[PDB]
Amino acid sequence: GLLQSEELCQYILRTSVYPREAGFLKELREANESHPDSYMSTSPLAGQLMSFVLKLVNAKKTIEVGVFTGYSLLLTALSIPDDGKITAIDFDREAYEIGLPFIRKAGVEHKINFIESDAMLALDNLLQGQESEGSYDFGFVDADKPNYIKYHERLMKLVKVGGIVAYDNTLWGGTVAQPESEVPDFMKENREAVIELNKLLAADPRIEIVHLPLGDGITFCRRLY
Amino acid sequence: GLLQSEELCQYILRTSVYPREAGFLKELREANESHPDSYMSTSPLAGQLMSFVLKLVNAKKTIEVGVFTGYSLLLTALSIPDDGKITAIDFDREAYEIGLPFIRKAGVEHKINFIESDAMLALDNLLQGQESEGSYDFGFVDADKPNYIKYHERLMKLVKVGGIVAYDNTLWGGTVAQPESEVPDFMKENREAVIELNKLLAADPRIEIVHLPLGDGITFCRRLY
Ligand SMILES: Nc1ncnc2c1ncn2[C@@H]1O[C@H](CSCC[C@H](N)C(=O)O)[C@@H](O)[C@H]1O
Ligand SMILES: Nc1ncnc2c1ncn2[C@@H]1O[C@H](CSCC[C@H](N)C(=O)O)[C@@H](O)[C@H]1O
Ligand SMILES: [Ca+2]
Ligand SMILES: [Ca+2]
Ligand SMILES: [Ca+2]
Repeated sequence: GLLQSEELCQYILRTSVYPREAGFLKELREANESHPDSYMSTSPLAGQLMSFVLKLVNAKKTIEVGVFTGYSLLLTALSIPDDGKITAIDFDREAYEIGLPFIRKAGVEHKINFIESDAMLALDNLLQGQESEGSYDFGFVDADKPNYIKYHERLMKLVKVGGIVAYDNTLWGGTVAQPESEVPDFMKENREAVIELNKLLAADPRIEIVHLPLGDGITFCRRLY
Repeated sequence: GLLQSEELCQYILRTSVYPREAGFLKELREANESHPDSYMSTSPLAGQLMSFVLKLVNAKKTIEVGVFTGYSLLLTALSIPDDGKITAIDFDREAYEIGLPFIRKAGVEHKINFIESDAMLALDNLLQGQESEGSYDFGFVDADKPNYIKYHERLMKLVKVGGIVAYDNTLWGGTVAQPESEVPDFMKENREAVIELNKLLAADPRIEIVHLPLGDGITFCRRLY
């Protein structure tokens, strides 16, 4: 992982994360384990900060791009009020169906609008008309990393001024800091994409940011205008 | 408690932290280098999250326990509105005086009430105030680690419902996750103090928490009732 030791990571999770993690999330996280790409599920530690932030801002309307088996989606639904509404976009319905049973048992399916679609199409479609633009309290971008910069353009219209946009995987295995020659071939494409995204966000005068080493790296942005 | 490599840490600092850090904070950081215990100055990355949270909640009235040469104090002062008011407590005025010229250059001394006192004494005097309870938006506890549990008792009374209390050094050099036999003698007292503090915060029904590996570990709490 990103910390000095796996033991340190496990200490944080056991001490402060797992005891406060909803039972349904645990259940989903366990179901997820049987998936061949289980590693894609959102870090429970990153999730804990997402929850904290959602509650701090009393987020009610949110959007998630990249749902997979549903851990961040369920965490978000559990964090927001009973009347909260989430727009959840992914082109993989099969993966969503792995976490859906836990979303149902948790009593929060009513909060979720799952949109099975290419993400760019879905986001641009939402930006037609007036009911979506500037309406979201919080956005989570966790889909295909080479498209993050393009998603940022849309999220910065979808999320209201003063709202939050978070990007996952912004340290990409630590590889973004390493000399390129040390990096396995399979990691290079997203390494490049994430480096470019990080530079963009750090420079963007339209946001305040915090780039955190939680899970695989997560960056929270507040929209200034 | 830190990251897998110095390279990764320096990447985050240079890419996302230092370019957005206030000039006067850098100045203070440089002055701090001359103090024999300079290592006690707050991590700029933890600071960047502190600023983010402070702005997110529109904190105006804050309290800091453990000032040293002033990095977190100045960061807080720059984060809150012009009419913001900070109660800043430390028994070492000499260290405060190292940061004070930068606080003055920044034009924020007027926000700060520096109390040169034992921390528990200052907090208990504050609490004799008939209207002190629930008056603070944000507290930062960064003094002597064996007293963190007692400080929490006080901070839970001083900070408003929905307010935030943060504790620094909640991973104590990573030692909290190591068997005691692998830890230097001089680190053992605070290792145990922080282990117990973390257990207390994790189990406290009055708060929601997030325990983060930024700097030496920082835990943010939100008071629920
Ligand atoms: N162009 C695209 N449009 C929509 N979804 C996409 C996409 N490219 C990749 N994805 C989706 O992005 C997801 C990345 S993994 C998302 C992880 C999820 N947040 C969790 O907590 O489990 C995958 O489910 C994948 O199907
Ligand atoms: N019992 C006590 N009462 C008041 N201050 C105390 C104390 N024990 C330790 N301290 C103070 O706690 C501080 C810890 S270091 C504080 C670091 C500071 N937040 C920064 O960013 O620079 C020291 O300055 C020390 O003098
Ligand atoms: Ca992810
Ligand atoms: Ca002096
Ligand atoms: Ca400290």
